[PDB]
Amino acid sequence: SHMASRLLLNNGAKMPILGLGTWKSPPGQVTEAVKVAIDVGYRHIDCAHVYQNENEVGVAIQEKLREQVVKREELFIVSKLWCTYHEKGLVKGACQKTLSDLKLDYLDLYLIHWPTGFKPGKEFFPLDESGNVVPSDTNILDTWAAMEELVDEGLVKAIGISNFNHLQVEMILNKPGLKYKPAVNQIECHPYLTQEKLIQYCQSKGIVVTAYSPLGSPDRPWAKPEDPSLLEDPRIKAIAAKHNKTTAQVLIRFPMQRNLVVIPKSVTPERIAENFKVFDFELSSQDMTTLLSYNRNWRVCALLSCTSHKDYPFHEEF
Ligand SMILES: NC(=O)c1ccc[n+]([C@@H]2O[C@H](COP(=O)([O-])OP(=O)(O)OC[C@H]3O[C@@H](n4cnc5c(N)ncnc54)[C@H](OP(=O)(O)O)[C@@H]3O)[C@@H](O)[C@H]2O)c1
Ligand SMILES: CC1=C(CC(=O)O)c2cc(F)ccc2/C1=C\c1ccc(S(C)(=O)=O)cc1
Repeated sequence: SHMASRLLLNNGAKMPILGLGTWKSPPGQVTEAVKVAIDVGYRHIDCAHVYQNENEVGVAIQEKLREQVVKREELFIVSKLWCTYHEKGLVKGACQKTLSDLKLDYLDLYLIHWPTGFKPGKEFFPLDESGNVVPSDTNILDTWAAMEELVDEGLVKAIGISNFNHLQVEMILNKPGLKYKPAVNQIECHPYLTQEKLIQYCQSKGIVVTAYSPLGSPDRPWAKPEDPSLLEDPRIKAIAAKHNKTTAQVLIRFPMQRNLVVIPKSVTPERIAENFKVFDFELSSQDMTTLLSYNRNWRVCALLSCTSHKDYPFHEEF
């Protein structure tokens, strides 16, 4: 299908372009899900402390390492620094908790999960007496410096960002004394949110983009009937049919052909395997342009609770 399995990051390491997502994967199902994924070829798992299932993901990884199904060097494990840990003095510990839960001695990639810092505490979303998120007075540049320290301590091989708009990416690239550039910006991306501007900006700077919610996150907690549905879009099912593939496989192959990394989530063994079988076919330039034409700037993850946060990323056009 003219498609290599990994691409090169600006830290000199290779990253598998297909990973398994784990947001919403129940703790009692995600261990099996990750084991099946590794068994059927996945080498990249996308994690986060905020998903509350890193321990169980770690059990799967550790078992597959112990069983010698895979070597640590062959895995690319990603996690993310949650918003309540943006303070310089909290970053190492947040990373170490993730490392401990995942049962790893390093991460291949650690991302700032959102540009928005929240007040530290037990609550992932600390709210005031009226429901707004309570910000922390941290800024993305000092948070970035804390991330750079993790590289210099051997805890992570690469650092990156997630849900940064192009001006926020630019702020980091123009940071005084910048030591390591972001390797990756992980953003939402699918035919209803195509992200041409932000993707072009990032790629022009050598920053690799990871596409999240590539299937439209049909299991998002806040879904409503009136929402558009990628998996049920007859226009996309048509393209799938033409290629004798599933709609999901087309949705996964789509970002791959844009030089994106993509991380579909499933806890269903049959879908986990199906979703990986996307290196055997090619979307035409016409297919690609047609899928792109479905853009409607529609967001699964809009972080509506934080629209007043100074660093809220989605006021800007891109
Ligand atoms: N950085 C961020 O802020 C951020 C935000 C969102 C997501 N992410 C990452 O990206 C990952 C993927 O995004 P997502 O979880 O939002 O949604 P997604 O991968 O677009 O969709 C997941 C849903 O699609 C279903 N599905 C998977 N394969 C299917 C198939 N072949 N046919 C039909 N349905 C299928 C899954 O069902 P089953 O599981 O029941 O099979 C699940 O309900 C997340 O898990 C997370 O790792 C990151
Ligand atoms: C976009 C989004 C995601 C995906 C991601 O960040 O990976 C997520 C993952 C989680 F585990 C938990 C929450 C969220 C969330 C938004 C969100 C914001 C606020 C609230 S509230 C204020 O009602 O407590 C609930 C959800």
